[PDB]
Amino acid sequence: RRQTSMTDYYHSK
Amino acid sequence: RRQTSMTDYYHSK
Amino acid sequence: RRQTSMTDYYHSK
Amino acid sequence: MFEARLVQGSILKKVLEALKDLINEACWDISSSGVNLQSMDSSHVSLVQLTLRSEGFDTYRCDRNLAMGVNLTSMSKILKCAGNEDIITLRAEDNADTLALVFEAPNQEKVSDYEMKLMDLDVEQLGIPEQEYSCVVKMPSGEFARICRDLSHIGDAVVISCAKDGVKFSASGELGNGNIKLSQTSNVDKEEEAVTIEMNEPVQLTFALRYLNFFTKATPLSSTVTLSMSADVPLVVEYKIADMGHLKYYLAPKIED
Amino acid sequence: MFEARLVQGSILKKVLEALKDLINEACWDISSSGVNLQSMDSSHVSLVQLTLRSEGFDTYRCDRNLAMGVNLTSMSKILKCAGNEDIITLRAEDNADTLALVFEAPNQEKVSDYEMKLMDLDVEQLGIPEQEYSCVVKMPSGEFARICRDLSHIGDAVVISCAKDGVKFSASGELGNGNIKLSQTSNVDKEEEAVTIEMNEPVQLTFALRYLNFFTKATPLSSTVTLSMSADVPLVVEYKIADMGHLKYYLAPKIED
Amino acid sequence: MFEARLVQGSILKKVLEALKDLINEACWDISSSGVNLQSMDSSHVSLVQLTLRSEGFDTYRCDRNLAMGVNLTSMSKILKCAGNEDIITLRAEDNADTLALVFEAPNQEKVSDYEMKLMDLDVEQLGIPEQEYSCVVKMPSGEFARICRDLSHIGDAVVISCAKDGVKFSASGELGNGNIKLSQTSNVDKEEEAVTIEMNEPVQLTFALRYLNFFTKATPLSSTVTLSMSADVPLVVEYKIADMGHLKYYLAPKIED
Repeated sequence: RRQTSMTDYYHSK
Repeated sequence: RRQTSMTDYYHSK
Repeated sequence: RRQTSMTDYYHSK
Repeated sequence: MFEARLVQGSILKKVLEALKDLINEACWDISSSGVNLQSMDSSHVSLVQLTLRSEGFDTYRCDRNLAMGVNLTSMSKILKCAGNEDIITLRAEDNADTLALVFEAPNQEKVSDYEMKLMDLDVEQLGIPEQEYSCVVKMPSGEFARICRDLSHIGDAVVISCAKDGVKFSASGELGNGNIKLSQTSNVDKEEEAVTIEMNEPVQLTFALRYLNFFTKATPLSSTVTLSMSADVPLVVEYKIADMGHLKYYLAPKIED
Repeated sequence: MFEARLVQGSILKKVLEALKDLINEACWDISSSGVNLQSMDSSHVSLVQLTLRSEGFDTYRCDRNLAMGVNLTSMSKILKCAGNEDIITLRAEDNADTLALVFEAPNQEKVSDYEMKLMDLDVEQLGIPEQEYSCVVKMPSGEFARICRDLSHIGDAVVISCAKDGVKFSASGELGNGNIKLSQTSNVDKEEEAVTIEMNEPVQLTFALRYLNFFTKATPLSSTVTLSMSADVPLVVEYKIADMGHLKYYLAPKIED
Repeated sequence: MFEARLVQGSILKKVLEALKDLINEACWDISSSGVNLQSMDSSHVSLVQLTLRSEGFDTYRCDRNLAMGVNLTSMSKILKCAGNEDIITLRAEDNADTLALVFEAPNQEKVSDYEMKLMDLDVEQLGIPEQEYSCVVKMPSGEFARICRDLSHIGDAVVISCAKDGVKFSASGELGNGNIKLSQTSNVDKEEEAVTIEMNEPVQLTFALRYLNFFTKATPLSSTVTLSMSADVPLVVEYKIADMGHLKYYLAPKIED
């Protein structure tokens, strides 16, 4: 019921 | 000089 | 720096 | 419960392409004889009649007669998801709240199941008498499609004159006028390639080209098309779906007072 | 009375496709030598000159010289209704209020007659001198079309540099710049496949790519194109219509003060 | 100074077509190992990772590591000006203010030089761990593209269920629902034509079809596609660029609370 983002799984760096 | 309808020729049923 | 016309080269006739 | 299995799925696809742009919603009459459909377009100027006989399907079973209201855009969307070589099976329950379409791909690892919602439609249906027409033209369907498309460049209306030796198509607009004369085929080698006219009395009628260009979307169904004309009776444009049934388009003419 | 019968009707079709998008209306000069046409586009930046010699038609007859004002969009619409293998006959009466086009199909059961209304046009026509150009490039027409289309992605203007060993095409825009260098063909096997340059003095000129992309619509008429350039004289882009005549596009250059 | 010469230029073209519509700007990491690229789309729902190894180019030389900010629309415009059989050479100076692309045509008389302006970009890049996935599907890339396109007719989201014997794709919308079941290939003749599943635990996830239809633009790069799925981890869609590297698309799933 919610579209997740790539940042919900992987850290930026 | 006039566009006719299918109902001008055939009955609905 | 300027688009010329065909009439800049040839006479009309 | 209704279930029909058709090996040549492409036919169904072509049928829906021949209908989806002319009419949005239609009632499908399922009976032991087969599938039947009739609907006028929104303007009531034209009518579509489809017949797919039970003998034409690879398997056919109908327990009780059914009437399935179908949005044709949705059904065409579903059928574009089928391949031309798929085996297509239609199925419906006794209550028939939805219609199921099963596509068995020619890859033999892919089976697709679609469930299209049905609705209850109140469609105006007409009584079409079986009659003999004063003039009947049989010609290649592609030639007819090209003629209608070409004359749509010249004007909005086409005058069809069916005579003993041939048939003429006339258009006129702001830019001028045009006439295409197809003479009766003199050397009839391939019956599919010939123009043949059966006449009792010559007929001459005027029609709207937009509807005819909707009709010609049935061209992939048949290599030939038959045009049936009588005076002040709507024209019939018939494409036979080989060994199964037909699709007939009726067009009301433009009549001078 | 004017009447000309052309077996390869496709040529006429291609001609109209090469003109209809650049100019809307044009005067056709019919004489015993043949058909001639000249028109600037609406902006006067370019000019089109068409010549179809009488010797190129299968039959040609012109009694008195005629000047037929033609809306080219209408004529292109009429000619799309012709097949590539049709025999096309043009005919006009002595007073010539309209122009008749007769298409005889390769099915031998179909003949079409179109009557295009003509109008009286006051067109500005220029005196084009016959002259020798400082640089002449002959190349495949398709290569030239691809070059103009490709460089239209890079910028709006193209700099053509005709030199002794080859010709370069340059474009620049916000995203950067590009240069295409076609060297003179070293192994000239097929004259149609070769790039040949005849030079007196090297020439370098700037042109608008939109007009060139209109010009390249004549590509189906010829396998080769010839570009003629002199300093501060409009460029000539020539497509020969084999054994009948030519189509020449003149483009005024962009000149720095 | 960086210089890489690639004989099969078509690959580069296909790569840019596989990227230009998903992301507008991207940083290209040039190193002695080769070319690398990583970028999320504007919405951060998906990510693209491209790897082109130095061993895959006909010649490769990188002195110092480079980071070239590229507008991908401009680069795709430049590469459309290349032919599928061109030899494409990329070159950049030590300071690298621009990137040069040299296309050597298979006509051997045409060489093109393009200079694309580069810019300094601050891109958000993610740490993608190397991991083992609970379910891996390998299938023909064209079949996958057709499935995503077809199900986009039925609904906006697709549920992918990877199981032991096969994989199912589900869509639902206003008009109804659909399911495509690809069973594991029973007669694996051509490895490129087969559906193979390697499973540890069955996986079931929901994804947005718009992003998948962007992903499938990489179909010309590979005859097969691999989908990697674990529970509540973004899916990986992998196209191998033969003997050179790969393009991987990561898609965050739609998760129920």
